[PDB]
Amino acid sequence: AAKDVKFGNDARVKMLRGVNVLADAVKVTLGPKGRNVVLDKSFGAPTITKDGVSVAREIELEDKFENMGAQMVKEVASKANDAAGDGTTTATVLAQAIITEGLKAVAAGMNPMDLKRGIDKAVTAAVEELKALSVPCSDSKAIAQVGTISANSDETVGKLIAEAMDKVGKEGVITVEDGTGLQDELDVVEGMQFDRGYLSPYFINKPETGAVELESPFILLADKKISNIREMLPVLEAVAKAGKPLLIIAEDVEGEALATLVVNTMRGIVKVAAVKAPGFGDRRKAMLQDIATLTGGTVISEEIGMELEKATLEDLGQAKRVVINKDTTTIIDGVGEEAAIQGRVAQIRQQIEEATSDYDREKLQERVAKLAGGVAVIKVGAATEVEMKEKKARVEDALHATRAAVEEGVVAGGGVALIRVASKLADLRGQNEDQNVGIKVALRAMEAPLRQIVLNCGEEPSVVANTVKGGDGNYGYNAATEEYGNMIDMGILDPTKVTRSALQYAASVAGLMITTECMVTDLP
Amino acid sequence: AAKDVKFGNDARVKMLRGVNVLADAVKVTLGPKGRNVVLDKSFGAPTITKDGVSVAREIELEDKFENMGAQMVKEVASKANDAAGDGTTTATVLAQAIITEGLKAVAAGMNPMDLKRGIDKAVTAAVEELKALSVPCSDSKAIAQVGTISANSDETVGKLIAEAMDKVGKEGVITVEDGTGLQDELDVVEGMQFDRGYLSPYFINKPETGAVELESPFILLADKKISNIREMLPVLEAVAKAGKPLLIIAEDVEGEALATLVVNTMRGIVKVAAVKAPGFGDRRKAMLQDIATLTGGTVISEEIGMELEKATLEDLGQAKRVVINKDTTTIIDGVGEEAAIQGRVAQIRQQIEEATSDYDREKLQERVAKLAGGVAVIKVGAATEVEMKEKKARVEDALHATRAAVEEGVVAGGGVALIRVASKLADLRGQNEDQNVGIKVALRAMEAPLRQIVLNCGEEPSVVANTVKGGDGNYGYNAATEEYGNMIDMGILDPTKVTRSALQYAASVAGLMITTECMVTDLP
Amino acid sequence: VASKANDAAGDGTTTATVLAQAIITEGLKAVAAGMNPMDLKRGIDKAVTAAVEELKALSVPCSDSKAIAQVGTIS
Amino acid sequence: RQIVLNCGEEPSVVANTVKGGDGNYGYNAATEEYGNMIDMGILDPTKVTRSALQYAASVAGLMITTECMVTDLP
Ligand SMILES: [Mg+2]
Repeated sequence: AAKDVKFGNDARVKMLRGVNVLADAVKVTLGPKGRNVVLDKSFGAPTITKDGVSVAREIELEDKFENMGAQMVKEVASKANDAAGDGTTTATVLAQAIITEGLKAVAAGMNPMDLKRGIDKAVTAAVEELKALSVPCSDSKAIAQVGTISANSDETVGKLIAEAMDKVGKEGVITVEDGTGLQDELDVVEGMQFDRGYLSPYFINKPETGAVELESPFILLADKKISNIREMLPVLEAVAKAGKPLLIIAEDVEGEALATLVVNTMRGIVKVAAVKAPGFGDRRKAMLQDIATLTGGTVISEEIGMELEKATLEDLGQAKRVVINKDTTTIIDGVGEEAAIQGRVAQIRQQIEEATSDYDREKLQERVAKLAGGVAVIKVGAATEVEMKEKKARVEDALHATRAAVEEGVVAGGGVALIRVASKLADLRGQNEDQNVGIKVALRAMEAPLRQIVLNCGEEPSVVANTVKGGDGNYGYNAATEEYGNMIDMGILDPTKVTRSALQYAASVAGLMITTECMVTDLP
Repeated sequence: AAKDVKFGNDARVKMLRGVNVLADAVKVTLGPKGRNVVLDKSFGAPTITKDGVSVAREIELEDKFENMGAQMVKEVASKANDAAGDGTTTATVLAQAIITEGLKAVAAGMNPMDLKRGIDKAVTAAVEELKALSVPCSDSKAIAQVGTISANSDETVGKLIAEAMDKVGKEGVITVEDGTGLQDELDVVEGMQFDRGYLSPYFINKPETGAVELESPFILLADKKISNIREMLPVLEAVAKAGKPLLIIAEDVEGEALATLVVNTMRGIVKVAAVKAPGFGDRRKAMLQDIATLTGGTVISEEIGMELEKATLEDLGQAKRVVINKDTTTIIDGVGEEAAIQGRVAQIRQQIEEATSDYDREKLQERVAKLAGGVAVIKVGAATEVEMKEKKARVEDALHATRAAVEEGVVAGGGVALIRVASKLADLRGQNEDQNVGIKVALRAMEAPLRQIVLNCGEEPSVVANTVKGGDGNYGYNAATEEYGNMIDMGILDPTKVTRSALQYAASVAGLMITTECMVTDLP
Repeated sequence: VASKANDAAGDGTTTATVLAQAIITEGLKAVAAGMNPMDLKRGIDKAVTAAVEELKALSVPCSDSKAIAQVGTIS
Repeated sequence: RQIVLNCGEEPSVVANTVKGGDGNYGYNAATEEYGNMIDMGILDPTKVTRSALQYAASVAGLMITTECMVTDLP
């Protein structure tokens, strides 16, 4: 495939437009008073939306290059959200702001390497400043606080989160299910969560969480790499007959059998999903054994001479629900009995006595944790189906912002925090007067979100911005009600994680681009 | 798929043309004196029609964008109809009226956010005003009144509706069947109706109601999610042999089995339809059981160990007719015996005594209602087949307007009611002089329909408009007979629901548009 | 405007321009709101005849050498 | 508002604080500080301030009452 190669300036100009199109389409939706974007949709009527993440997802441009620009900003703004629960649009908005001004600088004939340095300093410094502005959220009161605000003034959401954290801890694995009455319920139950994701996006059966949700599935617990679907066919037949879905948790599932199970749930013959096993090497086999104990399954270890050709249902583990992500598997209510589950904790307990190293310790206590610690399920109740799966949705929104608030606190939500931190470090210097521009570019980039919210509202940016800067702490402008005040008191807050992650992630891709010299791609 | 992105002004201009084309094709048919639109039809001779809903249906433009414009207005105007039984065209005609004027404003350099505010106030205000102009329709007299008017001066249609409501209540489920004599008949019969719709539009066998009509069908009452067509094949074989259609009322029917039954009624091998079960969670299983009792079917609950592989005809329920919509299922004359049906009411009756909550109460009485309350069937009689299925059509038209009148009353039909409410709130102000323009645009929009009817008739708008405005209450101009009078007395009325829905829905989409900043779509 | 400004006082031509660009912008915007432009004018004028009196009232004589130097300098 | 824009600060912030004062309070663009403009010796000759308003208005006025425009083919 012959390529089209672009250099230095051409490269960066293509890049820039690319990014502007992403940013102009996505940024107009930022406020509590964003504008609509109309997103055509093949058959039927277009979609009108104010949700940046929807707008983003659709942007792809004709000009490769331009496209590569826009795809790069998308990539990283999506990670911001990956790590924080939010900011995807903010990250994009800031990303433009740096790229634009930095990219002008390079083109004016200043030094890219220094502009990056400056920006990077300005970020480092403001991330600190954010830590300082940050108001902790630690007690049950504060937990319910950020939950209720994050779930839109609904006090009962705040409560339920507060209560869950209260039962399984601020770590504790907490999930949400569809509710069966009008009543909310909170139950702790045997289960577990581990940091492995689906092996193919095509397993997803609920694309709005971009996640897989299996009901009452059998669980295969194979300790080996699954390559051929041949090994599978006795188990997949017993499963298809019990009319239930199946989770594979093996070392891995590769090429053949993978692309097989994929096209097997594509046409919906047997719904299946597979994820790598937790951990690696020596502590893998122990950790797989744990999930066995949890779901009353049998581990199929090739190191004792058992093939998957010799496995009937009786071997498969079993749980009342399982939910997988991009990068998380969480098993809810495992049928494996307490006679066993406790007995295993008593085994692992003792392994901690015969620990002679510290790394061998935490690794055994993270295991005792996952296992005896449990998973807290919230059932969201409501009057009507619509209400319910809307409330359910907000419950997951808040749970997200709260887990976030716990870790790093909250700060002025309006754009405010970034406006603030930037007026604080407005002495900042570097050594090149090139790094100075770097720092300024970055600083003035940080106004972008506030200026944008205001703009969208149809008020004057410069004016609101200047008066937010005049103040201190979390004094800000609440675009929704047009009143200045203490943004936090007024219930307009972002987790610290999320404003930071936005900024860092914007800065990264902006540096990347200000230091790009070449761009390779396919021929038009 | 690379997109084509258009901003602010461009976007809006494209939208505007898009919406005009829809409106100018559609609006010439509005009056009792509309003009014809010719709608080409592939093989054979074209279609001449005066029916805005037909013209709309055909509108799709080449320029995406422009097309998006038209598609959005169609979307929303069709929901008006969805919620009221009429106004599809009016909603479009008002939609254009705001969009045109508000969109000129934005372009002139006034503030979108305020213009929307203004319009929305003017609407809010006139919706109230409408409630005031509204004359209730409550007693048997009034019911037959709006029925007869709505069925075109035919007093017998008014009667039959009046009589049905009179037997099963202004709520009670009332349907219409083809008549078998020259005589109309009214019968109440064991049956029921619940708020769930077809799972695929391809089930529709009578596209002019956009609805599915099955005759003497067996009913599968499965309590589970149906994924595989494997589970089905014994029951679909017994059903195909009895040469009768089949209704599935299971928790759901998914991907595989769904797209299967779909292509199974496409080539017409077995006519089938499936709809989700009523309600969710705990009260679902009870509610499914009720339909069982009603049709003497057996509920197949996986929670007792019964597969669909073990179900012969003897399990399927049975009713003399069933009709499904976009969003309604209604089961007419269930064979399930009165020994059982009454017994079930006596059971549920008692559950109300052992109610300790209010939500647990209404939920049990909505169940006693649906079941012992029954379904009232009108059979439309006539002399010839043509007459009959034309009369049958007007009977459903009136039934619609009546159900609607009941809920919110009737008002001056001629466009009048809007013309009136508008001349009432002609002081209205906002705060921006921008919002003022908003309110005016909106108000002056409200004349559109009257002006258009008059215009279609080939009389002078300005002049009839001015004289309708000079009057009060429901004095208006009856375009069909060119006489001013009391629109309601003269038999030219619109259910309150329908004039309001039309307005609100046109205002929504206009706001939406006046506040759209970006427009994404595929490349030409 | 710019030309006349200049035959009249040989200064302020940019301001003048700036003002007209401004009356016009705003005025046309109100013609699109559907005001009667002949009235827009009458108002603009009335506004102005008023503003001129106002100016003649703020004016204070410039008659020392210092002030004269300041107008020079600023010009 | 243009004086201020030409310095690359924000016209509506400057105009607002100027508007918030009295008599000859105004913004010294050169020194970027507020104060009394007479004392700072930032004097415009009245006859100019006045002619700029008069002439600008005189034509702008007519201009916004254009409804048709006649001219040559390109
Ligand atoms: Mg000068």
